Amino acid sequence: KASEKLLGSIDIDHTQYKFGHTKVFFKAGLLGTLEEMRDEKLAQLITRTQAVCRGYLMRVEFKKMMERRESIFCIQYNVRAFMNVKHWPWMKLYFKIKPLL
Amino acid sequence: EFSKEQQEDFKEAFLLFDRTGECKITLSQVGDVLRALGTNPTNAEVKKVLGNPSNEEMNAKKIEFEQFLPMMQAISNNKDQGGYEDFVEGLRVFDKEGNGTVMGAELRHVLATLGEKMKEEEVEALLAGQEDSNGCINYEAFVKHIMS
Amino acid sequence: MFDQTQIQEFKEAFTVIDQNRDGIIDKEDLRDTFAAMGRLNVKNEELDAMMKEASGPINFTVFLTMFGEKLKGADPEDVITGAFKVLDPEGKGTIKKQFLEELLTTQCDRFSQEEIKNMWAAFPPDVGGNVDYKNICYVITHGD
Amino acid sequence: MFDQTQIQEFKEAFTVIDQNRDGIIDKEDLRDTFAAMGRLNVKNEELDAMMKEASGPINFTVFLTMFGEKLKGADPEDVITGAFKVLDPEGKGTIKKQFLEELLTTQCDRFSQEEIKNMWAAFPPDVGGNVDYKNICYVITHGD
Amino acid sequence: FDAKSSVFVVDAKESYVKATVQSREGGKVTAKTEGGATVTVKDDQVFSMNPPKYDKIEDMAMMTHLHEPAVLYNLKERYAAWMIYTYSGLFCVTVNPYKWLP
Repeated sequence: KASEKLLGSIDIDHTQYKFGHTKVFFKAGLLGTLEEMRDEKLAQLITRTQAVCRGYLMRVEFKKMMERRESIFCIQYNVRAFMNVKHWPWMKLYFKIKPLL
Repeated sequence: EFSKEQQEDFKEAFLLFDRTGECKITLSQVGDVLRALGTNPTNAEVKKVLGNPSNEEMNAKKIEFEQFLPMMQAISNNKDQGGYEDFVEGLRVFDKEGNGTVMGAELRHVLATLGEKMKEEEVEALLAGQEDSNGCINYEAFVKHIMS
Repeated sequence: MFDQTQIQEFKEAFTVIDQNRDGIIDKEDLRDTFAAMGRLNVKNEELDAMMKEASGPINFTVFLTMFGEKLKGADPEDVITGAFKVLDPEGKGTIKKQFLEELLTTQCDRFSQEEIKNMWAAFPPDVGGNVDYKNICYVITHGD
Repeated sequence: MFDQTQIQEFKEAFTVIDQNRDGIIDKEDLRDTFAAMGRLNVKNEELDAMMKEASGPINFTVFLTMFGEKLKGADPEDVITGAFKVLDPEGKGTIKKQFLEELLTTQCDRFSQEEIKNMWAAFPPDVGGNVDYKNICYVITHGD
Repeated sequence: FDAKSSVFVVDAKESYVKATVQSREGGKVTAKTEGGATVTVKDDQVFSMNPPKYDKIEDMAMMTHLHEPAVLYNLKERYAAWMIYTYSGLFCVTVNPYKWLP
C-alpha cells in the first residue's frame, strides 16, 4: 500500500513500473527523479523545522515583561478596580462574611 | 476573508509591535508578528509574498494595520507549514541506527549548516537539555517540545 | 466573566444573611448580620442607602446585578500573581520601589499623582524601597 | 399513557423543589435546588429559558403538561427489556454488534447514519463487537 | 547535491568524463565540468549520471541510468579503489590489475 500511494502521487506511467509480491519493478531513469526529489524535499523539511523553532523562539519579551504588556495592564486595571472597591460597603461585607462560613 | 475575532487578535499583536506609537510596524518585524500569531513562516516565505526586506534590517519600509491583514491571510494561512509526519521522516534520514536517537552534534549541525541556518545562540535557546552519556538526543521528544 | 466560583461565593454570602421571607435581603437581616460581624455599622440612613444601588427587593439575582461594578476588572487569582511576577528577577522580596513607581507613573496607561498617593498609603513595603507583590495580591481579594 | 407511577414520580420531583408560595416552581427554587445538586448550572438566561416551555407559572398540573414530549414513546420498564430479549439467543453478553447495526439500519423503521453515530457514541460495548442490552435499558431511564 | 545537471560527456582523453549540462538549446549543450572550461557538444552524445548512492554499486543492473559512461565510470571507480570484480546484469565483469592479490 505504501508503494501504491507513493507511485500514485509522483505521477509515473503504468508502462514504467509493475507491482509484484515482494518487489516493485521499475524502468531506467525513475529512481534518479526520486533521489533528486528526496534531496530537495529533505531541504524543504529542514527549513520548516527551523521556522517552527523560530516560531517558538520569537517570543518578544516586550510582549511578556515590558511596560505596556498584558500583565501591567492587569496590574493597573485591578489596582484601579481596588481603589474604588476598597471604599464600597458591599465589597467590605463579603470579605468578612466568608471567613465566617 | 478574516473574522472580526481574527482581525482583533491580529490587531492585539500589532499594537505591541508599533511600540513607538506610530500605528505602524517596521517591515523587519512582520515575520515575527506572524510567529507571534502562531504561524511558522520560513524566511523564504517572509521575503516573497510577505514583502520583508533583508534579515535584521530596519527602517526601509513600515506597514499600517489594514496592510498587515492580507499579509496574514494570503501568506502562511494560504499554505502548508509542515506537521509531525514531515519532521519524523526528515529526522529519520539522520537516524543511523533506528532507535529515535541522534547525536547532539549532528542535530546542531543540521540546524546550523543546512537550510535557513540557525545561530548557535538560537540552537542553545531551544535546547531542553535532553543529552545522555552517549545515549544522545531523542529527536521525537525534541519535535514534541518545539511544536508545543 | 461572572464565574461559577464567584457567583457561588456570592450565593453563600447572600444565604448566610437571608432567612427573611423566601430569599430577600432586607434591613433587619443586614442589622442582625452586623451583630455577628463585631462592628456597630448599623446606622439607619447608611443601611437603607445600600438599598438604593438596586431598584428594589434584593434577591440573589438582584445581588449579582448589584456587584456589576466589581467584575469590571477582576482578573482571576494567579493571573494577577503571574502578572506581578515578571517584574521580579530576585525571587520574593519582589519589586523595587523606583521601578514600580516609574512603571505606574510615567509609562503605560499612566497613573495620576492622586492614584500613586492612594496606593502608597496602603502598599506593603520595607525600609529600603522594595514592595511586596504577593501581599498586594492578597490585599486585592482580602483575607487580611 | 401518563401513568400513576410516572405522575407520582414527577409529583415528588416537583415537591422537593417547591416551598415557594403555595405550589409554584420559580427561578429561586430552581437556583437553590442546584446548590444541593452538586453543579453550578444556575446561569440566569438558561434558568429563565426553562420557563418558556410553559405559558407561565409552573404548578404541578403545568409541570405534567411540560413533560408532554417525554411520554411520546416511553414504553414501560420490562417491555423495553423484553423487546431487546427477543434479539439475544446467547443469554446476557447480549446482542452482537453487526446484527444490531443491521436491525436499526436496514430493517423496520430504518435509522439514519446520524442516528447510528448518535447511539454508537453512548452505547456500552466490549472489544470484540457485542452490545449490552440491559445496560442500554438502564441508560434509557437512568440511575447512572 | 547541486541541481546543475551532472551528466557524462564524450572526451578523447577520458572517453567519458563528468560534465555539468547547465545551458542547453536544441541539439547543442554548452557544458562545464572537471577542467572548468565550457565547450559545445550534441546532447544525444551526453548521458545521465547516477546519484552518489549508486556509485560503486555491486551489480550494474541496479543503476537507475544505464548507458556506456555509467558502466565505464562505475568500473573505473571500482578498479581505482582496488576492486577487480563487478557484476553487470547476468555477467560477472573482471578487470585484471596484473598484481598478485591476497
